[PDB]
Amino acid sequence: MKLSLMVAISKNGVIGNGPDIPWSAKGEQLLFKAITYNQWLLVGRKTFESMGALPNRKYAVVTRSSFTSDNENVLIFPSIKDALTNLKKITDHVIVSGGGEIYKSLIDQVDTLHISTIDIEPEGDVYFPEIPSNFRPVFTQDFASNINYSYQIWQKG
Amino acid sequence: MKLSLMVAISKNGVIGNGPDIPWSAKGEQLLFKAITYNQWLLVGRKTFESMGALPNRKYAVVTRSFTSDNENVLIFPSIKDALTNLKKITDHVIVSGGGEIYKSLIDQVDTLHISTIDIEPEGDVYFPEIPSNFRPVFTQDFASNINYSYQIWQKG
Ligand SMILES: NC(=O)c1ccc[n+]([C@@H]2O[C@H](COP(=O)([O-])OP(=O)(O)OC[C@H]3O[C@@H](n4cnc5c(N)ncnc54)[C@H](OP(=O)(O)O)[C@@H]3O)[C@@H](O)[C@H]2O)c1
Ligand SMILES: NC(=O)c1ccc[n+]([C@@H]2O[C@H](COP(=O)([O-])OP(=O)(O)OC[C@H]3O[C@@H](n4cnc5c(N)ncnc54)[C@H](OP(=O)(O)O)[C@@H]3O)[C@@H](O)[C@H]2O)c1
Ligand SMILES: CCc1nc(N)nc(N)c1C#C[C@H](C)c1cc(-c2ccc(C(N)=O)cc2)ccc1Cl
Ligand SMILES: CCc1nc(N)nc(N)c1C#C[C@H](C)c1cc(-c2ccc(C(N)=O)cc2)ccc1Cl
Ligand SMILES: [Ca+2]
Repeated sequence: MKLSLMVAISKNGVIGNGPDIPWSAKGEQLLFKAITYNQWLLVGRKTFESMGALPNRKYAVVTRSSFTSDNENVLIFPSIKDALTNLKKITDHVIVSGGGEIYKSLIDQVDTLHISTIDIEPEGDVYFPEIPSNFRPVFTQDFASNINYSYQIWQKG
Repeated sequence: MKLSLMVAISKNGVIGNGPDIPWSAKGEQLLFKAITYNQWLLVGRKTFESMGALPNRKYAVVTRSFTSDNENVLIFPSIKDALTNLKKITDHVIVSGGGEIYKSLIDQVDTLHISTIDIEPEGDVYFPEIPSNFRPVFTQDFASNINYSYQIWQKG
């Protein structure tokens, strides 16, 4: 099973401010929608609650509490180990989709990074982890918008 | 200025049937929307007539005849003139079809965005051979009503 990771990181490293993404870069959300269409997303419970079960995605959510959801496209796991064990029986690809805790847990395990660098320095208290030295960018594209952003794909090895 | 190219190719090589793309692969259009957002698109006149001036894109349309009063659409008399003028205002253009424009520009583009669509349709518009100096650098498969696979190639 392949693990991808997709995130939008502002220029000071902030990805979140409490429950919010502290910016709106019009058009960048299209990248996220396109890459996650009909994919399995691995998300922390906090991010899952902020995003909801958007249509045409499948969600593996990790929680330490009794969190539940009766949506048939949502599977809830009590650990990341259990999530990954179960996911590899049912899919060949999972996209790690946040938030800070889940990114920090799994950054050393993922194969492909989708990073949109957002041209803003917002307030916030959630940051992206350091990127292991063995990742290299293989694709870059710049976008002008209300907040500019640059989309880069990194490959491991 | 860098040139990209974006296309969806069916399993038997068809990209069009007259003025239409002969499939509807739910989800694949999201890739096209995402990569072209606020970009300059170079398109042939026939493709521009089939797609129209969709919001949040800028169009360089080539014709030997045809006009548009849309402020986001530029009409050029040649691909050469389109490229000469685009380099004055942007560092990136996306070649977005159709068959004639792909054939004329494939040897000049730096990055390919190719979605392979799992259907074998009828049609009469095709895509050129990928030049041998291109290498795939990213691939992802999608299951949908018609499956599709997305691949980015870089010129080396
Ligand atoms: N691209 C972006 O910019 C982007 C992408 C995603 C989200 N975000 C932001 O990131 C923030 C949320 O990130 P976050 O770090 O605070 O929380 P998070 O990673 O989304 O979720 C944290 C929660 O997941 C559960 N969890 C974490 N590790 C676990 C483990 N090993 N086993 C079992 N459960 C585990 C716990 O849920 P329980 O509390 O239920 O036990 C934890 O409280 C938001 O601001 C959000 O907007 C930004
Ligand atoms: N991803 C996909 O599957 C995809 C993407 C886009 C398009 N398509 C398909 O491709 C088909 C259209 O392709 P096509 O080859 O027939 O037409 P096209 O490439 O879209 O346009 C051809 C016309 O562009 C003008 N032109 C071509 N070369 C020129 C040059 N060097 N200088 C000035 N003008 C030039 C001419 O316009 P005038 O006749 O006005 O002189 C020509 O008739 C449609 O089926 C469309 O659906 C498929
Ligand atoms: C577009 C932001 C982004 N960009 C990149 N590059 N990577 C990422 N991981 C994310 C993200 C995220 C979290 C998961 C999220 C997403 C959403 C959400 C809701 C609706 C839409 C839509 N199009 O309607 C889009 C996104 C809401 C809250 C959160 Cl917390
Ligand atoms: C999505 C298909 C695709 N995929 C990839 N990978 N590459 C490509 N170049 C294309 C294409 C195309 C031509 C240019 C086109 C596009 C459209 C059109 C109109 C509206 C929307 C929308 N807003 O949903 C989307 C597409 C209509 C006719 C044509 Cl002839
Ligand atoms: Ca020409």
